[PDB]
Amino acid sequence: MFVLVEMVDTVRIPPWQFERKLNDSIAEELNKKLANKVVYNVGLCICLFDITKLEDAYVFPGDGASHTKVHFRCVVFHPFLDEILIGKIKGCSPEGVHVSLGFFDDILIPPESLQQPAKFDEAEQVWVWEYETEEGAHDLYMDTGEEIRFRVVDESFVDTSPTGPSSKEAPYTLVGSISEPGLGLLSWW
Amino acid sequence: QGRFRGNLSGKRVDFSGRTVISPDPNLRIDEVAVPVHVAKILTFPEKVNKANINFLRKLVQNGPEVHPGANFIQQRHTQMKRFLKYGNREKMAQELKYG
Amino acid sequence: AAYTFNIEAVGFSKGEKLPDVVLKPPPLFPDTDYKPVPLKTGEGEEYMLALKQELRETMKRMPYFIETPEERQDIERYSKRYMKVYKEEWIPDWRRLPREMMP
Amino acid sequence: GVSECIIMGIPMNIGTGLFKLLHKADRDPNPPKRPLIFDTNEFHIPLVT
Amino acid sequence: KRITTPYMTKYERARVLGTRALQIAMCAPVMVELEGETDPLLIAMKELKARKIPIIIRRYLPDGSYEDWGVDELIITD
Amino acid sequence: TQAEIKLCSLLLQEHFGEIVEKIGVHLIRTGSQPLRVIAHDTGTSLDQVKKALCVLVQHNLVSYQVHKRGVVEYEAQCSRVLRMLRYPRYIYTTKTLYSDTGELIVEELLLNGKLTMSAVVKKVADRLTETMEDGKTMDYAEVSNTFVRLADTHFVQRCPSVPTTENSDPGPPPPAPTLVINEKDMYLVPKLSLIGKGKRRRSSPIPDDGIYWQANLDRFHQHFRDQAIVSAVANRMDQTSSEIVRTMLRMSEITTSSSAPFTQPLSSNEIFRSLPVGYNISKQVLDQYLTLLADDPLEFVGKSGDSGGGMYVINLHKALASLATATLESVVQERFGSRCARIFRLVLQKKHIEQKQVEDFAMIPAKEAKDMLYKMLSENFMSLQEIPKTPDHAPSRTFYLYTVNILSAARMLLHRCYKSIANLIERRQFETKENKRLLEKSQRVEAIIASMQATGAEEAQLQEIEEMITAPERQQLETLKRNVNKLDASEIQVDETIFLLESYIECTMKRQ
Amino acid sequence: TEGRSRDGGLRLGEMERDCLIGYGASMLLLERLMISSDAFEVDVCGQCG
Amino acid sequence: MEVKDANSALLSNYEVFQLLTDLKEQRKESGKNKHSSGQQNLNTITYETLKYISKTPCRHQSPEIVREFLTALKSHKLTKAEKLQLLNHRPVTAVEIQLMVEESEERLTEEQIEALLHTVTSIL
DNA sequence: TTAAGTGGAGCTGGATGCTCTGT
DNA sequence: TCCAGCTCCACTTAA
RNA sequence: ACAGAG
Repeated sequence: MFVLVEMVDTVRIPPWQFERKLNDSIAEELNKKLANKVVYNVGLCICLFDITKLEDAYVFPGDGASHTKVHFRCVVFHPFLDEILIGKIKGCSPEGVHVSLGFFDDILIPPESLQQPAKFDEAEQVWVWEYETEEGAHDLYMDTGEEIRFRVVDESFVDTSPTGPSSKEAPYTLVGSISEPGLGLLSWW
Repeated sequence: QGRFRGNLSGKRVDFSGRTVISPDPNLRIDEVAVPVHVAKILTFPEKVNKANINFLRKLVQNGPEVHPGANFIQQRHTQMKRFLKYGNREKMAQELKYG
Repeated sequence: AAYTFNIEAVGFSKGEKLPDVVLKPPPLFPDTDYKPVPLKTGEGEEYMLALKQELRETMKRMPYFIETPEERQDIERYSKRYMKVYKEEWIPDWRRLPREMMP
Repeated sequence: GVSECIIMGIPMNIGTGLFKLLHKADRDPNPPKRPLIFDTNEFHIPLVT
Repeated sequence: KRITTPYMTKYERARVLGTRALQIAMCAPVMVELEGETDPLLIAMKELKARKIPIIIRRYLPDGSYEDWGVDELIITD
Repeated sequence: TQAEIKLCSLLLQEHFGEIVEKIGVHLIRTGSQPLRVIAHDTGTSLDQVKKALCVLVQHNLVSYQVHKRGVVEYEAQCSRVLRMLRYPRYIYTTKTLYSDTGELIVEELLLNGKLTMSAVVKKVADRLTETMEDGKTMDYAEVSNTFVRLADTHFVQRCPSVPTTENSDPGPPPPAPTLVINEKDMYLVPKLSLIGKGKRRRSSPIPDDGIYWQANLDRFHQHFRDQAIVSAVANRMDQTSSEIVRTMLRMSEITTSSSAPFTQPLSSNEIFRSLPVGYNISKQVLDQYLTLLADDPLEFVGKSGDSGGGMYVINLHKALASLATATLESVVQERFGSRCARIFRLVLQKKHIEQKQVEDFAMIPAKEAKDMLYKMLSENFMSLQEIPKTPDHAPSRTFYLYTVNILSAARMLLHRCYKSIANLIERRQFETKENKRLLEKSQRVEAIIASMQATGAEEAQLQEIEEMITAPERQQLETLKRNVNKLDASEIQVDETIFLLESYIECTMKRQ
Repeated sequence: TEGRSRDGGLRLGEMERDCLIGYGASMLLLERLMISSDAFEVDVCGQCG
Repeated sequence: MEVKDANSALLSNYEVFQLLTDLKEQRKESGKNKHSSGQQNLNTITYETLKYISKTPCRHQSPEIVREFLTALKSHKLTKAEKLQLLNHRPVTAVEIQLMVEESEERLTEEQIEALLHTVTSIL
């Protein structure tokens, strides 16, 4: 469910790490800078996959540290449109169902894409699903997070940059769906 | 007295001195005798590393008034200079980290 | 206070009645004494108005409206044939066009 | 030019600024790449004609 | 092949000792055995005499091409 | 011409797209360029340059001439792209003068640039199936009967054609075929015995190949020049005085050029037979009008002759100057009041006048006239002459004579109009773009009605259309449509000021 | 500042700049006239310049 | 920093399981330093991502299991996104294959669907 | 006869060394 | 206090 | 603005 993303970067290696092989010190430095962060158009970077080309290690005037331009590939959590995933619930709200996916947490199942025989709760947070023969209006979405299976239909990138001079919105949002037959909890299907 | 000649191509600098001169042939041809009144004011920022730590601890312990001494001290990733005339210099010499 | 220039060459021979000091800047939109003349109506002036808005919707649909080509599509899927934007392509008279313009 | 390197505060080109220095680190350019397993080209002939 | 001069110039010598002294001033490893030296420039000159400095001098011709000379293979002189 | 390049940047975007205006504006802004540098200086792919050039050489917007070493350079016509704004005025003036078939003939030519006669008589007759019903198709005779009547009146002209390579330069093919105009057969139509019926869009070799027809924009501007002069006489003297002016200019359609200060002189003996016979006027009363219209100091007409009874000419360049003055003085009143337009008519008549004579001659006192003088030098309606006593040119020893120049104020007033239309398009495209959530929501409730209109369309789909939350939102969509209909209409009416200004600026230029 | 009364500091004039060029000293001419007089940083928009 | 390619290649979640495990073998020999939170944001996203993978049916696989799962599925005329999801979740019934294959009742016959159930579960 | 291209004469705007040491 | 550019004006050739 | 010094 991932994509590799090919990137270029200029990495500063300070001179107290000249005892160590440069291929190891670059990989430690790029994981200190790209891990657990959402790059804007490509998504959430997990870790470095490999280094593919390693150019010259210049030393600029005014510094003793070696600067080198690095070509590399990074593994990125970025699910494509209309993909089927599995994950747990964080809880319930009138705004929707909050689905947890391990490391990642911002997955909104909207009320317009819920399964249709229940669409609104009885002034309660926990969402229901009314089946006629069994479990009328009480089949609940538990906050403890039993495993569900959902289908991503929308993803959005908001540019969390400073607007104005210096002297927390969710940047990588994801909208799933459950209304297809076969989606939902792993018990139901 | 404009910008280009007066303030850009040539400008006033610090870490500089100016005195009357006088001869001395007992020195070499590549040495110069700096007075001690100017050697205490002028400073060179020496970084702490493995080769000079025992030397710089003693130069901190002398302080700003005895001649092989130090006028300031700066922490590793801080931009603020502790003026070394005050405080106990035996404590700030023990806390010399690398960098 | 006295200036560098002579005030008497500017004016102010009496020595009084100097202009007041602007405390707050003028507004962005100073109000107008006069108004727009209202539009001309009639059965001729309104048919041209009706014909104009029909030309926007027409010329946006004609194949001379060269849209920009799409790119950076992520994956392939079977629903591409269902999402294929079909439109007939116009070909010029190459006898009138220069030779350097063949595709 | 030399006179506007002195104004803009970048080091000039004549003298010791004519050449660039490289650090001789223990580096392996083009290290052995990790092989992909799923998205190889021999198993994914496209669907459309 | 390499067609430029094999003698290290005074500018190459000066900037190599300068950059090596700035590296030894920070906590970089020293390639020679120091014997009580505290000034980093003196340790740089001991590394220069023993031909151990890990710097490659890249010489840019005015057209854009270059030549990578090692420090340990230029003829040092006074 | 920054206002022209801004306004042409919008007319190419609305009518052709975005990757064509970058080619189109760059040809207007810089000059005639070969093909390889347009892809360089703009940055598009070389294929998209060829698409953008073939759509601009189609609509007669860019030209091409061969230069040294056989390269082809493309030169845009900035005046031609601004005439894309006058398209709804062109389709209406062929509806008054010609039938609704001729309304569609001009429309297919203005929307395709160049068409063959065989293609346009098919496409008009196909589109006129919607306008008719009950078994009556449109046939190719009565379409072509309207078509050849246009070429007799020069509203449709032939394009410059390809040269005959069998007569001129056989052998190696040139990079560009170097087209040339032929004066004889611009209006000599090809004969078409082939007839047929317009298909009603049921959805279930060419003898004039190369003979392309285009709209003659210079003919309409000769026609619009008439109604500016004819309806000016209709307001001043009389409607019978106006039809005589209408009669002479209709006779002067084929016999004079479009740029002539004095037309062909017509004798009063043959105006009398040329007038429509519904006017109960004699020959002597006809001579009474021609001697009182000659008594006008505005000189719309003149005598200019003695032989053949009453010889008379009607003026062309001097009639535009009386209109461009009335164009320029209509805005002085509406912007600065009626008492300020008194001065602008005063300083125009007495050609060089000072402050003290204006306050006397116009009966407007000091400190109220001088405010109306000083707000016009800052708006460039009026200038000073500044006759000095010394070569020092000191302000305390000289005389400042006010002067109204018609030509410099008319070029200034035209430059305001180009920016005035560009602001109207920018306000409309702003309110169209910010309601893209409203219009698509109103489109989706209409798409349930539009899709499945007859086949399987039950009656239980008419109540779920107003049921969506767009029901209080219709207040804004009606506030939208009352805004778009006013800004589109004001976009058209400013073109009336442009044509009265641009004709005066064009006719005063000798172009040596 | 200027003089001995104001704790001034000395002047690398126009002529002493010309001597440091002749030695080819690039980083010393950088240290005297940028690092130890008036070093500063600015925020520059790379789009509008 | 700059990006040369947005979507280079599609990754099965087995390839990440082999990646994060072999990353762990050289990790946790040097702990975090509190010189920056770079070692903090690395450790949280590495441990928790492998735990999500360690409940998926991508465990117990090999390269050559994936090399033969694409070999048997070569002659079924499916897209890359439709061949990927059959490996990550291991479909076992024919209801979710109507989700993983678009227009599944129109491209694939009911026997062709039911043979695909036998193809997945016998390899995986 | 005069249109024009180029000489010679007058007007204009620029510049004139490096630092400290005091009133 | 000394010195290059810029502009004005007679002075031949050429038609 | 003036005087010094090299």
